[PDB]
Amino acid sequence: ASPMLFTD
Amino acid sequence: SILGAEAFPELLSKVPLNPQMDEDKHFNKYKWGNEPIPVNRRTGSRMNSSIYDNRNHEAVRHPWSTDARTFHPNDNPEADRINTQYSNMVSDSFPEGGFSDAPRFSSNWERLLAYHHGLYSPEKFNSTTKTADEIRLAVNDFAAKVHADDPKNACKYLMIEEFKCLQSAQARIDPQGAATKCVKWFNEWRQCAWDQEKMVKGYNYIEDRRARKHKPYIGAPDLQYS
Amino acid sequence: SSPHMDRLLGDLKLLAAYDSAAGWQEPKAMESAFQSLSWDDADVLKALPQYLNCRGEQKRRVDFAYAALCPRPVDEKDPKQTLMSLWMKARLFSYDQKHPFVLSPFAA
Amino acid sequence: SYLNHGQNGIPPSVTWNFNAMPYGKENPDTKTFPIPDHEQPYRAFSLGFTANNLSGNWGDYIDRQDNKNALMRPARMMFTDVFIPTTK
Amino acid sequence: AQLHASEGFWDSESEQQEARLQRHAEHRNDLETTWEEALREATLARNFDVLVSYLNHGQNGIPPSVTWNFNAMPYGKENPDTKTFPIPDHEQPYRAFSLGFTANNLSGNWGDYIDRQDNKNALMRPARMMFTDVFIPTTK
Amino acid sequence: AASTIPISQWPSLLYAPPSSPANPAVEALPEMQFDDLHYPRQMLLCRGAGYSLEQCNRMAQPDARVTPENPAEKLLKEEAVAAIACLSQREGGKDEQCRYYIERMYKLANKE
Amino acid sequence: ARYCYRGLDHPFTLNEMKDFLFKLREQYLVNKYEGIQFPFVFRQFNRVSTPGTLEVHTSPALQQQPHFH
Amino acid sequence: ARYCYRGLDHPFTLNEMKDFLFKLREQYLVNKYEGIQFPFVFRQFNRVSTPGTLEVHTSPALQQQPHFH
Amino acid sequence: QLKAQIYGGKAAPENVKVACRGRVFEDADNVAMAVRAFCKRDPRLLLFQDNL
Amino acid sequence: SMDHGMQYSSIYWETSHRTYLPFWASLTQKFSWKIMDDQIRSFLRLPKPVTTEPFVFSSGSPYIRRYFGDADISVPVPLHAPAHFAFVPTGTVSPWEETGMETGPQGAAARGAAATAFRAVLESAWKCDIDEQIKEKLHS
Ligand SMILES: CCCCCCCCCCCCCCCCCC(=O)OC[C@H](COP(=O)([O-])OCC(O)COP(=O)([O-])OC[C@@H](COC(=O)CCCCCCCCCCCCCCCCC)OC(=O)CCCCCCCCCCCCCCCCC)OC(=O)CCCCCCCCCCCCCCCCC
Ligand SMILES: CCCCCCCCCCCCCCCCCC(=O)OC[C@H](COP(=O)([O-])OCC(O)COP(=O)([O-])OC[C@@H](COC(=O)CCCCCCCCCCCCCCCCC)OC(=O)CCCCCCCCCCCCCCCCC)OC(=O)CCCCCCCCCCCCCCCCC
Ligand SMILES: CCCCCCCCCCCCCCCCCC(=O)OC[C@H](COP(=O)([O-])OCC(O)COP(=O)([O-])OC[C@@H](COC(=O)CCCCCCCCCCCCCCCCC)OC(=O)CCCCCCCCCCCCCCCCC)OC(=O)CCCCCCCCCCCCCCCCC
Ligand SMILES: CCCCCCCCCCCCO[C@@H]1O[C@H](CO)[C@@H](O[C@H]2O[C@H](CO)[C@@H](O)[C@H](O)[C@H]2O)[C@H](O)[C@H]1O
Repeated sequence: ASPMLFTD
Repeated sequence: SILGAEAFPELLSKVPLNPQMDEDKHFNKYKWGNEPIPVNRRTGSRMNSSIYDNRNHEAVRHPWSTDARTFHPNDNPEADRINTQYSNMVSDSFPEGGFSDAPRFSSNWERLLAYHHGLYSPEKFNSTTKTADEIRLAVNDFAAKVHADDPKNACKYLMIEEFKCLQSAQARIDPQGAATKCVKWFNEWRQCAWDQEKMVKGYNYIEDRRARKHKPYIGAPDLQYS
Repeated sequence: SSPHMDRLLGDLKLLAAYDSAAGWQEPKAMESAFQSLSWDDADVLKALPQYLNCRGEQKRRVDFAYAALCPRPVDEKDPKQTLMSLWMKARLFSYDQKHPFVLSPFAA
Repeated sequence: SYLNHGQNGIPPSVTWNFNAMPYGKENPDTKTFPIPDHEQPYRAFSLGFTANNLSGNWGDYIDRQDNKNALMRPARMMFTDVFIPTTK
Repeated sequence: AQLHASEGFWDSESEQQEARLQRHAEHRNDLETTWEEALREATLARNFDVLVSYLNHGQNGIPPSVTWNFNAMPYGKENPDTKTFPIPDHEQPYRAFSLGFTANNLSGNWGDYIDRQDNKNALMRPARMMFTDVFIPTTK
Repeated sequence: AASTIPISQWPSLLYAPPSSPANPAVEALPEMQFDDLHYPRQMLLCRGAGYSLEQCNRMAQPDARVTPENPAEKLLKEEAVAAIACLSQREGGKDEQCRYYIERMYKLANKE
Repeated sequence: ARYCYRGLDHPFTLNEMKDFLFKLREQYLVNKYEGIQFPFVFRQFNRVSTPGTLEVHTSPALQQQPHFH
Repeated sequence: ARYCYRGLDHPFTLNEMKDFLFKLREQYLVNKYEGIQFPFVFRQFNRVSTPGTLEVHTSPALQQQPHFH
Repeated sequence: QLKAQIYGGKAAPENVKVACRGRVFEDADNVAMAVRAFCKRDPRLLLFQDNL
Repeated sequence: SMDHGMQYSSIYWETSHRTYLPFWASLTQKFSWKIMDDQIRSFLRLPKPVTTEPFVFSSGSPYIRRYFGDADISVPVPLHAPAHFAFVPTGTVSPWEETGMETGPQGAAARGAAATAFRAVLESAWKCDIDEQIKEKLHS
């Protein structure tokens, strides 16, 4: 996965 | 000899392809019914958007004659939007079948002149919206190409993200609207480029001594930053 | 008089209906779609075990065509999706082994 | 011979303007990653028996708004020590 | 007044022209779409009678040739687009008279009901509040 | 309950879609690929090498860089064949006639 | 007063006709749009209804029209 | 204060960049048009210059846009 | 060293990489200087899998 | 109709809002130490900034400073007339033309491999049906 799918 | 006997199982078995077909043909196999997509969201024309434009909420003017009834985005949507997939979300901001502002040129030189002056691209005018699958395929191909171009690059995923956002915002048909969404990732890529150049070529500066009131209060912690 | 064409188009319509009903949370509609999916085709039934053991150029052709029609990867856990995928692939395999596919734009 | 009676360059293919740049405190067209709290700036504080700056919001430099609410907007003159009306 | 609005009497000439263009564009699009359909069907059938039969797939009356609006009617005390013959003085109406030590109505002109104007002059317009017993400012 | 997804959240919606009765493999959504440049690139490379159009068309092959195959098709082979037999015999599994095979497959794949 | 008591068959000139139609239009608008006020009809009142969060922005600049030279 | 004394190479976000360009535009307009005021630039002053015979008219009604139904 | 400290001196997964504000770090990089460059005064690091 | 506009919004001061200005504020005036510092640096021969030198070493390509009446106000200007390059062939693209409608490789590729594959599948199924029809026709 990519780091920008992370939001929290 | 009848035409298309085995080709309409949707008709033989009362299977609706969508809630609109269900409502129309009265199959009644959708428990939640159907809220029709109104015509102003099913079709329409490109419009101006900014409040700092005088012709705001007015159709875009072209060299050719075009219907001036505009696509109206969903500004007051219902609370329950049972389908939260891209298929049902895209209809709130673009029409799936594209806008109704496309030309049929009486000649080839009119087409040429419009293109030459920047008022026509078939990419933009004779086209539908892209499906989520298409968007994902494009994004993954672009990501593969970028990874092949350079793995040891820090701005990689930022470039991929601006591409992704343009594709999701349908920049083929609304480029100005999509650039308005994606220039933030372009700016972040622009920053990462310099941060990488300055790490590769060692660039630093003489930092000044610590300020007398670096801490606002003596009992406060001075968290150290690189 | 055009059974292959008819059943192909019907299968595609039913796949689209299954996806729409899944998005709209409609088990009745999607089970109807699953049930109406041409499971009584002797040719496709015969070609299923052939597809399951084919290898190489034929398999790559059929995979290319299936990724054209349905590029989304189904959940490995959902047997209904798995089975409809298998059925569509077997249909394409039958069509290909009768008359092979020519997928390139360059051709003569 | 009439094909060459009139070619500097070409017209531009695309254009960029200032109104395409996004603006907004809550607009997510400006949010990439969250900015830390120790790097965000503070709003001014005024609190006394006579006056304060917490009963209203004036907005930003671009996105302004009326500090007073709807019921007392017609009576703005009463919340002022001096008033210089419009010209009309 | 609602009848006049149905006929587009309160509209402006820009709005009338825009409605006209809208009808033109809708009709043009209908026609070109019908032509594409007709040509496709007549090409697969290879028959000219099909093209002929698409000539009657869409005639109530016609669009209007000319239009009249309210903004084309002239107005003005001094506008000569309203003057045919001079109206006699014994048939012209009088302006109201007010004159006292405290107030008058001769230091200014308020204008007509349509063509209004500021009674005060340029130097005291910024200080209009000072020439009033009461003042109710704008909402903004 | 299902609230509207604004336009700014669509890039995350494409690769982390909401739950459905028929979900895709979210872990494999970045692996779905279909190259529109495959055959053009192949032709360009071969014509640059020096071959003729006929030689290029004879040497052309379809893309292997497509979406990967479901591993269930190789692991649950016999179960799937039996389910398809049941469906072909019992009219698509109407009134719960292939529930046996479908439940066996579901258990094998899920494991609680 | 001009027709029935002075004997004029044509009391209104073109100006007065325009004024009559202007007032008719204003009546129509006042009954059609609730709360309409000065810039569209000659009318001013103080107790107005506002949304609650009133945003204030600058007008856009006047549209550049093409001109010779 | 952010670049030269705190060490931030990228002090301005997109919002701050827009604000900077907005203020630049306002400066340009204020120096280009003499006496420009609120609706076009955030600015209010009392001692204004008026023609001398100031006419007051009603705005035209908002332009009827075409719509479905 | 950071990755080993996180994963307890045990076998980490494959193609694991560190990012800060969207910017991937090299593994032969000093964390302090990398943060100074990419994320000044926002040291929030993220560990992700870089397959791509 | 933009210059010399009228006061559109009201000007006011809310009750008890502070002003932060004393009664001698009009006699107060600003001051910067920068001019004095420059004089002192010049007189004492202290370290100068590199902005006094027109050449620019901060990049690989040649830059020269342009000064606006003072060494404190400068901008670097590049000297090279940069050569640009395009690894592109000419005449291989006609964007004004719609290419999805023309028959050919360029048209299929302006369309997609997915559409071409679908077309091939339809072709195969049609061939199956027509082979069956040929068989039954010629067995008779
Ligand atoms: C996330 C969490 C966050 C949480 C939030 C946390 C909050 C932050 C952290 C807090 C941490 C804790 C810190 C503690 C709290 C901090 C509070 C604070 O900072 O304060 C700021 C806060 C204000 O901050 P600000 O930002 O500046 O607010 C805007 C300005 O304040 C606006 O100003 P203004 O425009 O409204 O004007 C106000 C005006 C108000 O000034 C006046 O009121 C003057 C009125 C005088 C009229 C009568 C004068 C008669 C004398 C005449 C003199 C001779 C004549 C000469 C002519 C010229 C003079 C008139 O001016 C003044 O205030 C001047 C003040 C200096 C004079 C003070 C005089 C004190 C004398 C006391 C006498 C004691 C006698 C005891 C006898 C006991 C009985 C036996 O304080 C206030 O609220 C201001 C008002 C304070 C009240 C003062 C009232 C004094 C009146 C005395 C009357 C004497 C008469 C007695 C009669 C009875 C005997 C017969
Ligand atoms: C094409 C050619 C055309 C050419 C043009 C031709 C022109 C046309 C044709 C002309 C044909 C010729 C016709 C002749 C000219 C016509 C002129 C005309 O028609 O006039 C209209 C024209 C106005 O027409 P308009 O259209 O109505 O104008 C708008 C209004 O006027 C606006 O009104 P406002 O809003 O400005 O308010 C004004 C206010 C003004 O009212 C006031 O001034 C009141 C101020 C009183 C304050 C002090 C009161 C103390 C008493 C308190 C009472 C007990 C307390 C109870 C509490 C409530 C009462 C306060 O109200 C009044 O005016 C009320 C008037 C009725 C009361 C009059 C009182 C008279 C008493 C006289 C006493 C005599 C004593 C002699 C002792 C000699 C020395 C030993 O006249 C005026 O100019 C109005 C002002 C007149 C001046 C009156 C001033 C009276 C003040 C008396 C003060 C007594 C104190 C004495 C102290 C000294 C002893 C210690
Ligand atoms: C009920 C509560 C009780 C409990 C209390 C609880 C509170 C405890 C905490 C304490 C309170 C802290 C609250 C927080 C404070 C923050 C708020 C704040 O400070 O700012 C607010 C407030 C906000 O203002 P702002 O708009 O933000 O502007 C801020 C500026 O920086 C400042 O504004 P500015 O600079 O514009 O205003 C200064 C003003 C006033 O400036 C001064 O007065 C300076 C101080 C001088 C005082 C000493 C001179 C006294 C002379 C008396 C002789 C008169 C003749 C004798 C007649 C006798 C018969 C009556 O300037 C002028 O008006 C012009 C005067 C210029 C000449 C002055 C210098 C010459 C002096 C010699 C006179 C010679 C004249 C010759 C003429 C030329 C001929 C050739 O600040 C002020 O307004 C400052 C002035 C406030 C004055 C209040 C008036 C009442 C004073 C009495 C207080 C109570 C007295 C108690 C008994 C003791 C006296 C008997
Ligand atoms: C006619 C007679 C004239 C007499 C002239 C008298 C000259 C007096 C000059 C004293 C100036 C000292 O100036 C002040 O000194 C301290 C240390 O001492 C400096 O240093 C202080 O601040 C800087 C950073 O802000 C750091 O060095 C450190 O945090 C702190 O020590 C200050 O940066 C400087 O502002």
